[PDB]
Amino acid sequence: YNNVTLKNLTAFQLLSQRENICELLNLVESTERHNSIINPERQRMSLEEMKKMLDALK
Amino acid sequence: LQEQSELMSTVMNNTPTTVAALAAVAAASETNGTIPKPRSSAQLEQLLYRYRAIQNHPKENKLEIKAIEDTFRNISRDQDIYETKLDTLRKSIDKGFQYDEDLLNKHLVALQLLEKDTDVPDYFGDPDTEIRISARISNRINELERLPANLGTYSLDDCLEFITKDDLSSRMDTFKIKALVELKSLKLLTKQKSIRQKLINNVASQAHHNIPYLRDSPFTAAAQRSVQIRSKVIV
Amino acid sequence: SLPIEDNYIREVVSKLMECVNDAVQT
Repeated sequence: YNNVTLKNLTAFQLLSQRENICELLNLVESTERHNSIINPERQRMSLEEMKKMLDALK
Repeated sequence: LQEQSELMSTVMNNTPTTVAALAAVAAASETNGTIPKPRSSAQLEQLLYRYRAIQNHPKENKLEIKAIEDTFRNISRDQDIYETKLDTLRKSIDKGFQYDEDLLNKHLVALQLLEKDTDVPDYFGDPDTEIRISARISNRINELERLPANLGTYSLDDCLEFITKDDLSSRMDTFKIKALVELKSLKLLTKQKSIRQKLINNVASQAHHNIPYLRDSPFTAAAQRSVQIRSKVIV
Repeated sequence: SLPIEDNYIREVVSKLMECVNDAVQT
C-alpha cells in the first residue's frame, strides 16, 4: 500500500470524479463527511482557546 | 479379504474342489468381516450356484452351506415380493395422465448423462480444490488405458457398401481414433499450459504499446515519457 | 441405456426514476 499503480490512480480519479457529479443530482447524502470536519462544537471550543489566548496575552 | 473374489479366483483357476476355502470358523468367517449378500446381477450369483453345485459331493466338511441357502431363500423371497409388487404396480396405473414430451426429453438426457459420470447442466489457486481436479484426470487416463487395442466400430451405414468375406470397410476406425484423441490430449496438457504461459507473458507483458486506450491515458504516457529522461550533464 | 448423439446433447442444452426525478427538477 506504500506504492501506487495505474489501477490505483485511475480508480482514485474515477471515484473522486463520480463523487462530484452525484452532488448536483443529490442522490448521495455526504452529510457525515461534511459535519465530521466542520464540527461546530469543536469550532467554538477552538474559538474559546483563541479567546483564552487573547486573555493570557493581554 | 474379498471372499467374493476368492470364489471367482477358484472358479477361473478351474480348481475349486481341491481347496474349497477350508470352511471352518477360522477361515470362512475371517473373510466375511452369514455371507454378505452379493452385489452384482449374476456375476457373484452364478459363482454361488457353482459353489453349491461343487459342494454337493462332500456335504459335511463345509458348514457354511446353510447361510448360503438362507441367502437363496432371501433371494427367492425378495423375487416373489417383487413379482407380487409388479403385479400390483401394473394394476395401480391411472387410465389417463398424458405424460409431457419435452420433460421426457430432459429426463432421458439427464439419466443418460448421470449414468456415465459426466456433468449435467441444471435447466430444471486453493490447492485443496486443485488436487480434486487433478485426481479426476488420472481417473480418465487410467480408464482409457484399459480399453482393448482391437476396438472397432460397426456403423449402420456399412450395408450400402456390400462388404465381402475380405473387403476392409472404410468406417471401421471411427471410435479408436476418438479414443486416442482424448488419451493423448489428456497427456499434452502441461505442454499447452507452457505454450499459454509464453503467449500471455508476451501479450500482456507489453500491454501499453498495442492496446490503444491504455497508451493514450495521461498517466501511462507520462510514465513512459518520464522513464526516458537522460541524466543532466554537470558543466 | 443406448448413448445419445453429442450434437443432440449440445442441442437440447427502481434505479431508473431515482435519476429522472432529479433531472426534471434540476
